[PDB]
Amino acid sequence: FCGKGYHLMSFPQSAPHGVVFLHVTYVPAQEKNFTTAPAICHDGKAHFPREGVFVSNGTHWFVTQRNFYEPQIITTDNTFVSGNCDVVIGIVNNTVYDPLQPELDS
Amino acid sequence: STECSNLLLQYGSFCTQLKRALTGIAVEQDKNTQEVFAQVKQIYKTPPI
Amino acid sequence: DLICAQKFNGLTVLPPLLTDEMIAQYTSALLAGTITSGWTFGAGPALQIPFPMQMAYRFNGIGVTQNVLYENQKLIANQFNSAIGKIQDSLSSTPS
Amino acid sequence: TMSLGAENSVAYSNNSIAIPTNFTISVTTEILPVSMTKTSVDCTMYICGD
Ligand SMILES: *[C@@H]1O[C@H](CO)[C@@H](O[C@@H]2O[C@H](CO)[C@@H](O)[C@H](O)[C@H]2NC(C)=O)[C@H](O)[C@H]1NC(C)=O
Ligand SMILES: *[C@@H]1O[C@H](CO)[C@@H](O[C@@H]2O[C@H](CO)[C@@H](O)[C@H](O)[C@H]2NC(C)=O)[C@H](O)[C@H]1NC(C)=O
Ligand SMILES: *[C@@H]1O[C@H](CO)[C@@H](O[C@@H]2O[C@H](CO)[C@@H](O)[C@H](O)[C@H]2NC(C)=O)[C@H](O)[C@H]1NC(C)=O
Ligand SMILES: *[C@@H]1O[C@H](CO)[C@@H](O[C@@H]2O[C@H](CO)[C@@H](O)[C@H](O)[C@H]2NC(C)=O)[C@H](O)[C@H]1NC(C)=O
Ligand SMILES: *[C@@H]1O[C@H](CO)[C@@H](O)[C@H](O)[C@H]1NC(C)=O
Repeated sequence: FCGKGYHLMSFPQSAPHGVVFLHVTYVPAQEKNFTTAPAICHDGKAHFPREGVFVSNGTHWFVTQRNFYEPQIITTDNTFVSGNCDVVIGIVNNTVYDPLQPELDS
Repeated sequence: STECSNLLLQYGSFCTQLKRALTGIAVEQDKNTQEVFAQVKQIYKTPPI
Repeated sequence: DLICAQKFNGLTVLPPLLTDEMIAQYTSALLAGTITSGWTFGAGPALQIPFPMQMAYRFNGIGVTQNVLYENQKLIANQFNSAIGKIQDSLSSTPS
Repeated sequence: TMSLGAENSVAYSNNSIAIPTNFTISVTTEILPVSMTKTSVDCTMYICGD
């Protein structure tokens, strides 16, 4: 509706008998392949991304936002637990870090 | 009939107006089809599996 | 001989610029983009995503969590297939 | 015969995703007519003059 791409803002300009809209949009570029999984199986629990997607660069698993590659460690703060690992099709085994674990460990 | 066309010429540019309006409608229909369906410039194809 | 008489009376039908096969090809390209890439192809380059993950994204769009889609993936696929079959039957069985 | 566009086979698989690593801020133009020329016709003067 407001340009090709994800719309950010628009600027109106007067024209003879008309208006010209300068649509400022966000276009993704320089995409890269990653191995993806619907959920992460840890301790018999299924973890799902709160706002992002699970991606793998070949050896390690990360969670990143869908529209930009920003890999972050899979923790309990960016994932939520719903059910065990027996129901989700394509769930992969990976560790999920706990921020509280070094705190109570030390 | 040539005589009919000669008498028709007295009425002016009615024929040109009707042809121009029909031509505008005819190009408009193609523009409508382009607007509805030709919204991608890449012809994507499904995987064989 | 309706068409012949209409042609013979100085009225000519002009063919559409896009033929039915090309319009079908455009719809096929749109279907391939929306199935293999979701909504990414409409906003830029087509980025591949698995279709269950795409459906999970769409479920998040309407405010339902991803787990609901993943846990009930087979049920959702069966419901979708049944609905598509019902659509074909409904179109084939209704004149209006 | 007119070309609909360039063929682009998307590499769909059940376990691979494509994530953007960069972006382009694109500005595009959309031209929309808003008004026409406002015309008033004196019917008597047009048809009959004086
Ligand atoms: C995927 O990314 C991770 C993190 O960026 C990589 O892990 C690091 O790899 C470098 C060099 O290979 C090592 O020096 C680091 O010690 C690794 N970090 C950890 C926490 O182990 C990983 O190698 C990447 N995978 C591939 C296939 O490139
Ligand atoms: C992910 O981890 C689970 C649990 O460690 C694995 O499930 C076990 O698989 C072994 C070998 O097939 C069986 O002997 C066990 O009985 C399974 N345990 C349970 C609780 O299911 C699973 O195989 C792992 N998946 C992958 C891909 O490595
Ligand atoms: C992701 O990987 C796929 C294949 O693993 C790439 O698709 C190939 O792209 C090349 C060049 O565009 C083609 O010659 C091949 O025919 C493609 N293969 C298939 C199966 O389609 C894809 O380009 C990769 N994505 C990125 C961003 O590099
Ligand atoms: C993302 O893309 C931008 C351009 O769209 C890249 O910026 C360019 O960087 C090179 C080298 O650093 C410069 O020579 C160009 O002049 C830059 N272009 C602009 C418009 O500033 C940027 O490096 C890319 N980032 C990543 C991580 O790929
Ligand atoms: C993905 O498909 C490949 C082959 O098509 C198959 O080996 C694999 O088990 C599939 N994975 C999932 C999660 O469906």
